[PDB]
Amino acid sequence: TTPLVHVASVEKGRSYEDFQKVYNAIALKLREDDEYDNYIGYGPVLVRLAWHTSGTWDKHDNTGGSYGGTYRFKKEFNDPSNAGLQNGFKFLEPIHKEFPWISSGDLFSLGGVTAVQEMQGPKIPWRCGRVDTPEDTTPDNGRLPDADKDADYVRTFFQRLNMNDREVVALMGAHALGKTHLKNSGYEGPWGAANNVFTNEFYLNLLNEDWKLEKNDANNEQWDSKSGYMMLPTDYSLIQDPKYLSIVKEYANDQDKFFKDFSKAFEKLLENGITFPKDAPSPFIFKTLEEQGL
Amino acid sequence: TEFKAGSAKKGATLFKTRCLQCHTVEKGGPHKVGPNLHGIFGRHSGQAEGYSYTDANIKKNVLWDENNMSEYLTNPKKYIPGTKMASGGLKKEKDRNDLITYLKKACE
Ligand code: HEM
Ligand code: ZNH
Repeated sequence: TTPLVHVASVEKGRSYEDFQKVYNAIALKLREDDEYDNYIGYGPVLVRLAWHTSGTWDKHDNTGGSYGGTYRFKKEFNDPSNAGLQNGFKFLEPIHKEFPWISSGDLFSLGGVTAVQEMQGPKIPWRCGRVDTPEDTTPDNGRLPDADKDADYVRTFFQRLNMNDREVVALMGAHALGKTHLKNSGYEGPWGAANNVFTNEFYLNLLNEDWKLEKNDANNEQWDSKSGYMMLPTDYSLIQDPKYLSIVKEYANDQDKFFKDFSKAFEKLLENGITFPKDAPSPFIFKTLEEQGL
Repeated sequence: TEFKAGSAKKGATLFKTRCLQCHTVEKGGPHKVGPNLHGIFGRHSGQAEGYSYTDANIKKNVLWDENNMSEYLTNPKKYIPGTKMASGGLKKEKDRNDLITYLKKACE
């Protein structure tokens, strides 16, 4: 039969100008609802949302991915690995009711792109076309990664997402944003100090800090520094592996190379398992709130 | 003044949540990712001893008064371009006034 084909169909008579408007409504609510999670904002939970809805992809049979926008169905919504993301959805539904034409996948992925760009990150080309699929196409839980693992896991996990060494290290740099919540995943604390501004802090802190392995209040083991930060076992594994270590080092020296590689990778992650016809529009590069005078 | 004056109690939450991951609570207090803010008002930009500021922060050489202070907190990278102060900014006037009021009292 060969895998299922997911063709990208542009929403009836919509263009760049329409999506720039969806972006702005999100980016403004990102600026307005700045009280959330001890003033980190909703920026990180949005990039974690875009990653989890796309992280369900399986290259072998084309199941999962951002296309279907299946995160709205109870099964994937209540995934133990999607804990805390309900807050990302509550942030986006008032914006979905303001733009009912946009598909679910398009919105969650656009939420991630808007958040990175707004948190002074690289310009991420985004494409429209994802179309809502039914409840029977919703992926079964546990396709997402486990944090309590090593480098050998990470390398073989991402192979399913069609990502190479350089892509996963780049994609992991998004951990410079936010924190781990004990009530959500069993791990507590941030990876850095600049929780809502997209930098290469993740790599710097990984090699420049004093990491001691301790246990938290959820009884799980994590690497903590004297500075008050943390790293997951999968994070720390990036400096344990010799191949991943020489890329972590490269991004710690050059932020512009990191910004160049994340945008390639993050776009790829959100576009994984979507076929674009040749008549489809070239990827959109959205203007930030700062670029329009706000 | 043009900046009101309000909260020392409410800016204490705004400081502990949005700044304390660097910003210290005492004189002699350590520089971290950023400097100790004691004696900040009435002193120029880039003058705290024992810290390595970016050329851009010492270069900007402006006396930190309550007014040019709130223009910096709104957008740190637009006021001082090249600053390593990784902060998005306080987009609300209440948030800025409440914090400057706490910073006037705490950084005496
Ligand atoms: C919303 C509250 C904030 C206020 C009142 C504020 C205010 C200030 C001021 C006035 C300075 C300049 C000091 C000088 O030049 O002598 C400064 C520097 C600094 N603060 Fe903040 N800031 C805020 C939040 C944060 C956050 C989120 C971080 C944590 C990453 C932080 C990190 C720093 C750093 C890294 C510098 C040093 C910049 C450099 O050396 O170029 N601050 N802050
Ligand atoms: C291997 C692999 C991996 C892993 C295991 C992880 C894991 C993890 C965890 C556990 C957490 C926490 C949760 C809570 O809330 O508590 C997170 C978060 C997270 N994450 Zn990530 N990651 C990852 C990847 C990732 C990627 C790829 C990205 C992107 C691009 C991310 C982004 C993220 C963010 C941003 C966050 C934050 C969120 C918040 O803040 O809320 N991430 N993280």
